[PDB]
Amino acid sequence: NFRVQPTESIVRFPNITNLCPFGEVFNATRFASVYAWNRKRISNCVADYSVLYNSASFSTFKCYGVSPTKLNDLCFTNVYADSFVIRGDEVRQIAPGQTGKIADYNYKLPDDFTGCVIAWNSNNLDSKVGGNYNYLYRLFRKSNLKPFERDISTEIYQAGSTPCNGVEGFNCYFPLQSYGFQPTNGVGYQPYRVVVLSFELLHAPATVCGPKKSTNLVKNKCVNFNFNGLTGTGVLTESNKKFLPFQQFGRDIADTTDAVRDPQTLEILDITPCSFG
Amino acid sequence: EIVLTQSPGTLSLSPGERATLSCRASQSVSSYLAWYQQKPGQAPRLLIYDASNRATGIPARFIGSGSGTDFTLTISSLEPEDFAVYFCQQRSNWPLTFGGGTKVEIKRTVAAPSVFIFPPSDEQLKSGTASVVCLLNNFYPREAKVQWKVDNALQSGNSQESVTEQDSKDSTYSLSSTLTLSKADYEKHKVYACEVTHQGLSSPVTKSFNRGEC
Amino acid sequence: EVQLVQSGAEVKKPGSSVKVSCKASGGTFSNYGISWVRQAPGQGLEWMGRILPTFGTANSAQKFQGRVTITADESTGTAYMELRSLRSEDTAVYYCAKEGLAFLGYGMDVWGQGTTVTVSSASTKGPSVFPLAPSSKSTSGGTAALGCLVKDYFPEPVTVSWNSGALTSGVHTFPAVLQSSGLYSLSSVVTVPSSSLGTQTYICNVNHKPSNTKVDKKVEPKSC
Repeated sequence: NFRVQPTESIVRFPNITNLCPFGEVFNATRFASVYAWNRKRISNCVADYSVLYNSASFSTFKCYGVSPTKLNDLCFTNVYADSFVIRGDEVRQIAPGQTGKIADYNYKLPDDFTGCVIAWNSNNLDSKVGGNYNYLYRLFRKSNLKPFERDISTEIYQAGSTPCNGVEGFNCYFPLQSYGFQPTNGVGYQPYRVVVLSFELLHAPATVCGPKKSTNLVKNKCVNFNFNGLTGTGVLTESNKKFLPFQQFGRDIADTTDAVRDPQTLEILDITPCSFG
Repeated sequence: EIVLTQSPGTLSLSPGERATLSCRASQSVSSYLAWYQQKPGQAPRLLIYDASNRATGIPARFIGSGSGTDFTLTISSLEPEDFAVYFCQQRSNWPLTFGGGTKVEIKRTVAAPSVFIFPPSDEQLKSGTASVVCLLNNFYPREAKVQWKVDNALQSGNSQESVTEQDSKDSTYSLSSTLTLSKADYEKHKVYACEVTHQGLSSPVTKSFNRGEC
Repeated sequence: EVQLVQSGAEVKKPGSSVKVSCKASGGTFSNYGISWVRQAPGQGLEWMGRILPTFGTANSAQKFQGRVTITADESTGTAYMELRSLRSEDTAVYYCAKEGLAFLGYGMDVWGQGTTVTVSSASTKGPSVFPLAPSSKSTSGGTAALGCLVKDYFPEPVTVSWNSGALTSGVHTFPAVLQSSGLYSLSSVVTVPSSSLGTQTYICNVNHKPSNTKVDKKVEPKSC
């Protein structure tokens, strides 16, 4: 019995589907103020975090819940993406268990945070001469924000115990404040666009996660195959057979797997066990 | 209502020295204090905000410090366009009150005021009002007293004073006082005079004229 | 760069109303925050109130409440500071300056230009130029001061020049002082060497614009 072992292993998966367009979240024309941030929700797609990591254009990519390199292996039910613009000296506040005026009651991250945060400097779009007054932030609030809560009300904050009646006055502050984004500003006062991905694992089946890595096929050699999960060994060769449109693999007499269709060319292959004995 | 008070009132120096202004707050503004500069016949412009942040375009010689109730604006090297009035505003809470001001002057050697007195003209005497003008010319410093003695009688409550700005060639001032009175009063008296008492004058100079005889 | 173009000078009467505008040059408003500051003649600065244009919030200081009303027109980018029951002590130069969204912090960085509001009960009267002859030719034998004295004109300003602008060395034009009657007055003297007296003739030409008066008073010695 010349029971040899396969030369190597080959994995083959279907073609890359919809590319899950993050491009409208990172290359958007205008972001939102930190007090009113976007929460675009992702769904069934193929998320490619690889380009995000090796982009060589971001300043902060500190990632908390999961390892950056395992992003393409773990698979999640749903993914969110928050987006806003803040100052340089304030990006340090976008982290679990942090305090300040823009992390405490502008954007609170939970302690058990599992997603992670991206931020890059853009002092060429959000900063114009004379000031860019399209970017506001709240600096007064009755109470602290609980994690992942949005507040956009603009009732005049009453600091004291006097009635205030909707106008500014003694101990009546306007809740919001503007960023004086001027080109001539040192780092730490310049705008910083921030995107916060928050992966969710809900009781529903996972629909959003990374692409599978296929490899080139080999014929008439003994290898270890993996076609959409089913694994084993055997020679792969063409066969004058047919499968129904919806059926991927067949099971022979004595109920064993005998032929599988590779999900790249829709071509039928027979898994003949490598000659033994 | 927070009351700000600046000190001193004039703070006159020389070009090239170092200035030090104070904006002693009444209450306790945390650190919100803005410094403005107003040149004569112009609008104020912001220099230092948040008590330490220099506004855009401001030269590096303007430095601010202080916190709580005592602040300070310091100019390291005075330049000819650094002589103006400086205001400080507390942006703590309603209402944003301002301060008094500090007219940063220019210092120079003490000068003696030239004195001229002009009797009323006969054209101006056609009506019932006669005005006598005593002119103080090219003196320094600003402080100078002018007092009238009509027939050696002290005149008060009827004269008005006007002083020019500091000259741009020799930093000397100029003063003019007017003796506003009726024709009947003018024709009832004989001798008019104005006296000038200045720091740079050894003795109070007094020039006089006799009514009609001129 | 933002600009704040403002209205022009407005002479009024006691008990009347004044409406100062502060149009934003560059289009419409944004999250600016605009405050109104006035400065009395020969005094400091005073803060009256502020408006939030886009968020629709505006009121004035407790001293000015019930009398001032700040409004805005976001379509035209123009803010108004209508002031009622004008009093004789309400004459000043009114400014408008953007100061950033919230009222604590940054400060007014871009100012307007000033809107002089003169409130009195007098009518546009021409100046009465009277000569200040070079009297008492005994001072120093080589120096002399002479000049005309503009009196009883309203309102400001009047511009005095000597020899049609050909003489400016040693020329002093004192600020106008408001008399009790309600009319202004200012002098204008020039220092002249005693040698030129009796050979050169000096003539001060006043130019009052409200009453378009052009007077030419030649100043001479004391009728010899």
